[PDB]
Amino acid sequence: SGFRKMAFPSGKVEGCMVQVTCGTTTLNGLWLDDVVYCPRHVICTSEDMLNPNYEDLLIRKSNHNFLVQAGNVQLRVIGHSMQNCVLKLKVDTANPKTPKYKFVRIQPGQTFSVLACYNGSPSGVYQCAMRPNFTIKGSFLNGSCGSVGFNIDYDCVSFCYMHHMELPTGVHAGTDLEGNFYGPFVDRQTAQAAGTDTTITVNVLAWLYAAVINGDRWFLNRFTTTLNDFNLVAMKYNYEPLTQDHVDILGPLSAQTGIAVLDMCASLKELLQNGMNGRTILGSALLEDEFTPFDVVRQCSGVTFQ
Amino acid sequence: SGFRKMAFPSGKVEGCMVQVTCGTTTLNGLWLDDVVYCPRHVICTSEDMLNPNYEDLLIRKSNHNFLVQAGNVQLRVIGHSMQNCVLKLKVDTANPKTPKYKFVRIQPGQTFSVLACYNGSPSGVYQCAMRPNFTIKGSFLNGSCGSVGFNIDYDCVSFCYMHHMELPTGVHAGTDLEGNFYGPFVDRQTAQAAGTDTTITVNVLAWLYAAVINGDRWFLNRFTTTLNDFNLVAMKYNYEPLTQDHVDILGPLSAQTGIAVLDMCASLKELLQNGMNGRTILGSALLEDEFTPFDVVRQCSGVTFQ
Ligand SMILES: [Zn+2]
Ligand SMILES: [Zn+2]
Repeated sequence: SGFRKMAFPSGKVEGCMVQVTCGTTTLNGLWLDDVVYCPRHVICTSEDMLNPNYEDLLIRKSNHNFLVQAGNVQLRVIGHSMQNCVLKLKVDTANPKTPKYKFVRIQPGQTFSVLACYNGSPSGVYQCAMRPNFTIKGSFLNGSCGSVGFNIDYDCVSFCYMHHMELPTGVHAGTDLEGNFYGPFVDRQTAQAAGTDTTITVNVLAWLYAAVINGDRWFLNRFTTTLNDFNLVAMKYNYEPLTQDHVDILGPLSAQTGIAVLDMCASLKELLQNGMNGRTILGSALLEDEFTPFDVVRQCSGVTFQ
Repeated sequence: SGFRKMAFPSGKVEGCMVQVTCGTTTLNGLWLDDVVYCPRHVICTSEDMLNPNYEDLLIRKSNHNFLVQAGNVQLRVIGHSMQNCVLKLKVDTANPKTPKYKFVRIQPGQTFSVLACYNGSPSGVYQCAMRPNFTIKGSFLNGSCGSVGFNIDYDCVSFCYMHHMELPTGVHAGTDLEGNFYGPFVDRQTAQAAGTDTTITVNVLAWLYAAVINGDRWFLNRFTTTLNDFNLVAMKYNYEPLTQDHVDILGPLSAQTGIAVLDMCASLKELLQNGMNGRTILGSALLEDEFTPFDVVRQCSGVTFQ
């Protein structure tokens, strides 16, 4: 038993991280097959980032202006092309460590693991959620750009995020692996603001089920409620509204614990109005929303990967 | 910027995990060179665990009673020997993926990463501290035994923990890689109790420095204090007492932020007496103690590994 903020094992992804340099800028890229993916702002200087014209900037770069290093090995760049906000560098050698992989664009509220890298070298791994305003609350220093977020489904790695920038508010923004930003952000150093960061209600509920599985039941209450009455309270507290799809997602957890989704909703409601009162749930004094219903099931049943 | 509970990349350790079976019991082992390390209670049944006589039980087992599987590959057991609470299985084949490694016995308050495995297969990775009562608050299901905890120092993997059991209180206990338990626990299914779980004061202080680095300064106060007066308050709240060694550890963080260790201590004191008052520090409403001063430095400067 017990419950921990768990990340996916990162071995499959460590073998895909390379160091990409263009001019005097160095960041991380992702080496899959004979293509290296990296943030297109690798071709910018600190001054260019204020108002970059990436098309004009890229015209003055040739295949030999890009240095790709796989550890202490040199990859030869034989072709380049810009797709949205990523560069695609075609190299001469296919990565012998390419795993079964796919690209996916995730929805807000989904979770993934981030492998934070510097100079193509892994530094650490952590789990996070995509916030409803399409930012992530990460841990990134200079040179981490091109670090990637991923999920694992048995033997297949689903890449879903590449880090591109830190906003002036200290939160983080990036793209899918096709180069389309999550949210309305652009790869320019300018005052950009994110919308309201709401709590992911369906994830809070999954976590409350995990607490019950692990023996934290004090918050369970004798009331019940309806979807409408609950959503009207939730919205007052900047919680995402719950839909019937979210009720379907929580079905298996409802069956294991014997607690109806709507009964759990009525417990959460009382918590939103009356606070924790100094108590904790699974060692937390705040309501956690970085576990999805799938994550809870995965951890409480012991899924593995190869 | 930002701050996250970060684990070490686990690629180097995923390649060392094997599945060990003896009779009708299956758990994880660690395959390094031509030796497999695993919990000795692999040779027990559910009934044996009540009052095992491991010497007598091991006499009735031969080298061919042990099944070692490296993925879908069979390792031949050519020698076995019990060292404290681990079995050492000498196999015919050396692991081609053995990294530079060492064994270390950590002290309470140190942190490490756990690679949770089931049937020799990685499931996830998380960071935790060794509590002052030599337990860990982990996430382990049946079959996770033999999962390992580790640190990474550039290219060398320091193995420091192997999971052996869950206590009736839901916390977890295990050994170093020589087979000596942390704490006074034994590998028997009996009412075993841990002592008082105190907070790791030196780690709380490191985390408060991290908060200041990242722009959370509200808790900073105008008071100061002495080591003695602070320790007398700490002990009332079941905090570990601070020593001059802990002050030396925090020296570099004190220099970066311009805040004397003792001034930070006086802030913490006020927090212990007057509570958070509903505020948060680095997104937490509780005082975190699972970052060591080294971890904070590592994350706030961007150390990497190969
Ligand atoms: Zn950047
Ligand atoms: Zn066991």
